[PDB]
Amino acid sequence: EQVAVVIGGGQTLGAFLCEGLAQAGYHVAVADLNESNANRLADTINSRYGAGRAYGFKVDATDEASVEALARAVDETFGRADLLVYSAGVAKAAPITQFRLTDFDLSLQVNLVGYFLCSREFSKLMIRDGIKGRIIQINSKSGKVGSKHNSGYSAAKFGGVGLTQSLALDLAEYGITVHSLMLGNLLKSPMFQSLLPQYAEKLGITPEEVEPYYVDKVPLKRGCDYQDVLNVLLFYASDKAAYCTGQSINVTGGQVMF
Amino acid sequence: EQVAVVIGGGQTLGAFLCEGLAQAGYHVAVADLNESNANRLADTINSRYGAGRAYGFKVDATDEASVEALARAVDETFGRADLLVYSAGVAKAAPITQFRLTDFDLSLQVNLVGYFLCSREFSKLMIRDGIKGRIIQINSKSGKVGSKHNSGYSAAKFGGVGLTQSLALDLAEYGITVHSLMLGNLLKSPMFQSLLPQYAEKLGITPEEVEPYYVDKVPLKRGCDYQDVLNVLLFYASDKAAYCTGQSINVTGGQVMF
Amino acid sequence: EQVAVVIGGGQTLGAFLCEGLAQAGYHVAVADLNESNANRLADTINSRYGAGRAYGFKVDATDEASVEALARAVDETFGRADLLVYSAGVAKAAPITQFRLTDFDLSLQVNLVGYFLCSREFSKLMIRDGIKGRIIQINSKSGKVGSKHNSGYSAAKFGGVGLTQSLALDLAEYGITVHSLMLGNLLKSPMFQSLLPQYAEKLGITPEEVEPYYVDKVPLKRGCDYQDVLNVLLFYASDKAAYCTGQSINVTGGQVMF
Amino acid sequence: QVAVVIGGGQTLGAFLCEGLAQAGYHVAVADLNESNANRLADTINSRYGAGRAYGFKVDATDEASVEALARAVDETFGRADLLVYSAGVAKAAPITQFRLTDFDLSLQVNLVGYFLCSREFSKLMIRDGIKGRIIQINSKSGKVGSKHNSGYSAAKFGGVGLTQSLALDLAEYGITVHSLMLGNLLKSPMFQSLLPQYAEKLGITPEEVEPYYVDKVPLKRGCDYQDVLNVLLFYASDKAAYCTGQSINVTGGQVMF
Ligand SMILES: [Cl-]
Ligand SMILES: [Cl-]
Ligand SMILES: [Cl-]
Ligand SMILES: [Cl-]
Repeated sequence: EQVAVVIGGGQTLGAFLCEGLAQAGYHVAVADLNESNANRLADTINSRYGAGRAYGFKVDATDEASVEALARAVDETFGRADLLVYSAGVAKAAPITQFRLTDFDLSLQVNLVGYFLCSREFSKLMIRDGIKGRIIQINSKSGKVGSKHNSGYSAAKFGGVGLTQSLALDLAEYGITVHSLMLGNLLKSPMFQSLLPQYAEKLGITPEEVEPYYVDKVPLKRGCDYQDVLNVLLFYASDKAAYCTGQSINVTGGQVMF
Repeated sequence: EQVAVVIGGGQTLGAFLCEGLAQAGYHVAVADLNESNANRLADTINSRYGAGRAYGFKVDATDEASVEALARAVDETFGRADLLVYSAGVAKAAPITQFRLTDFDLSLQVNLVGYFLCSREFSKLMIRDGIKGRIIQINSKSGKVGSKHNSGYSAAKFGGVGLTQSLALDLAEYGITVHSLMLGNLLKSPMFQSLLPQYAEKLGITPEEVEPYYVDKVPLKRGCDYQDVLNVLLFYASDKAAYCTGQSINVTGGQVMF
Repeated sequence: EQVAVVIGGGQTLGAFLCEGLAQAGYHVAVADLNESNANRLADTINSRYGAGRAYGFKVDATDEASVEALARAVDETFGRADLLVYSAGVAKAAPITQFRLTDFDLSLQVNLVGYFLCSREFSKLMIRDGIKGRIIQINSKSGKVGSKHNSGYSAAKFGGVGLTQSLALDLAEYGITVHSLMLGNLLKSPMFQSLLPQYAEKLGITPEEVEPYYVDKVPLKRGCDYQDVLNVLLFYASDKAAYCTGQSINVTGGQVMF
Repeated sequence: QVAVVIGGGQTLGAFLCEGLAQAGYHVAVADLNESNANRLADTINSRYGAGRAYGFKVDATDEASVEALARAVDETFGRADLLVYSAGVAKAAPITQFRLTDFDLSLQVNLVGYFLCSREFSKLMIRDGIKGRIIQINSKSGKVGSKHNSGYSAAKFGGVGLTQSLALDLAEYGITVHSLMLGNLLKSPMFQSLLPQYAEKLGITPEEVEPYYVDKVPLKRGCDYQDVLNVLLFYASDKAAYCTGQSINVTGGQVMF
């Protein structure tokens, strides 16, 4: 009977996790800024796995009223919340010298303030109902090791780790655990694929040589795929990981061991 | 059809893990300094899971001849080796001023040299058969933070981490992943129970208040259970954690979040 | 002939670092929200060290126009900049379920965006003039370990570590190094001294029990003092620490060793 | 103030002995090669004069030897203020070919010797009420596991663990303890001799080994003996009294955790 709320649910990784959770037997609130994508995914889940397994919702995670309204809506639809997945954030690269304040502010709003607001709202619902819940943030190796030309992304992602640990400490007395998943490069993803040019120029190499460059830094000699993320998420979300909380869990093929 | 070799399988945590592995489907090589405890545990698994599921072996993991003979005995018994679990080590508490060399040396032998020997012999078997195998070390929060009056235990357990990371780097090309599990206090274990009077003094409090003193340091407000151990182990040993290697996985109720 | 700019130089710790830097032989730009505080401390410094040693400047580090003007003002005044010290931001406590967005937001502006603006604008000066400069941020043990009831503060202080590492990588090619200093508790701060009541309440004990309570957490059995900060600051700002960059330097009396 | 340097009779260790004396320390220069320790202390004695440095023999892996060094320094100098532990050399092999004797040796030299020398010299500090300093020379391989160097990594990570436990045990006596996590000392004789192996370890020509490692480092150079000496002096000083139990990176930004 568990309910999963996925912020950033309407596309790519977030959308897969939504389908993955549904396949695992959760009911899913697909929540996105693009309501049309949210509802289109919810219908696809329902076509694939049965009636009423998902519902689509609009939220701007950066806005307090919007977050409050989503939580009200989710409660009205499903009556409980068990698992919050927060998926958001896109790195915009520039040397510190030329990094815009608007971009830095955006990174902070989308990766930190939205994470805060969604966590605060859904933990309240978990507490109300005596639910030993789970909060899982999608994060990055960039939240473990500073990324050259990506100060806004690293600052925001490091910050995510700090928030995950404060939330874990605040929420432990209610049986809610909180983690951040520190993902390696989703090399075949549409986002990674579209930046192969930009990487080529930062690294001084050809677009076609970028994926081998990054593969070669991974001990297991391959990039991360969405199923790697889902599988880790599933375990940490489950009752079997009840004694783990506040962690930065690496999913990096061994590239990060700290 | 996988085989798990559990070094330290004859008693307490290690026995619990052998049984749990068998519950999960594994054939189990119960390996132990006490061959009699090992053979008896194997008998118990066989009556519960069917003939030939488990066999007992003698090993002294500090002795190279003994470990090489264990790996040959496992190979002759089962087709193969898929998971190595290394479970050994008990802390001895003394201020550095009084710490004996013999005990420091023994902490290294048992916690580190044995881990190295077992990893070495069993990895050659995995490599021989092209098995995408698993090596899992039982370690401690004292391998994440040095522990007062436990210099020997901390040196050895931090050591185990370094070994894990090196082994992960050496074997990744063969699809073998390597992890350390950084356990909290196993408050219910017979060892922990026996030491209540010694910790009572060392702290400056009664025996009865020890468990609550250590429980209070934990955000989740309980001790580590054998089941928590087995849960985490089974995940990292599974094909669902194929993109994780070289890690220090905390199982601490949020006491350790770095 | 080096010039130090200290943001938040007009009182308490910032004021102590300004004096300490003048003593070490620096020209000091005292930058603060309170311009009269900035000017008077600079007068004190010139009354001891000679006219034109120190100048006071107004800055709102959270405002881009105010930071960009500060940089123009310092350049007009001293003609160069060698060391940026960013010393800003305070702790506001409340469990996540009552923690306000305004405060979370303010924490990010003061602790993080100010640090990004100041680093941006003074790095450009350092680059222009070919200076192998230093950027040092005042951070907290709360940027190493998440703080119960202090989500806004931990998020922002961890985010500072991330910004420090990305800065370091962006600026390495120019011989500029960047560090974050992870301070323990400044128990004899006015700040800390005035908050004894709240910690008393939060923890459940008389205000007279509060300093003892935090002391006993430190292995060195001492609170952090301003001179420890200065000491470490001076070393990492020196040409002796040229091969160190991107570091989170603990100044914690052994409370934090990771 | 007296400094004891283990492994002081050669290379980085020698460098450190010359630097501490220049910085104003009385040096007890201690090595397995007693001939080296004796003449480095006279190399030192022909610059800073006489009675400065003294050469002692020690097999840091041997309890008797280490305890005899501790009684001898107390006779020679009357006190101990700083212990520098400088030993250990990496032997490379894939785990599958790694010899036990080599693993055992790495632990004895890198970890057991550090334990023994910290134990003995810390007693001498406690006796004379000294708020002293124990500093270990370690490596980035004590921060991140090194491929084909299981022995060296296990040992060097071990040393961090020991550093932290020591710090916690010795804090009530005002003694601080740290490990220095060094980058590659590219010009050292050791590094220079092993370029062919590193070259065949990585599938490069020898001459292209150093630039392959320099390119890894955000500051774009190797670690220098002087970077080591600079950090040691700071953490060895009373200015660093509030720092203990740390792993201090000296890696040009290659390691930031
Ligand atoms: Cl945990
Ligand atoms: Cl990983
Ligand atoms: Cl560094
Ligand atoms: Cl510290």
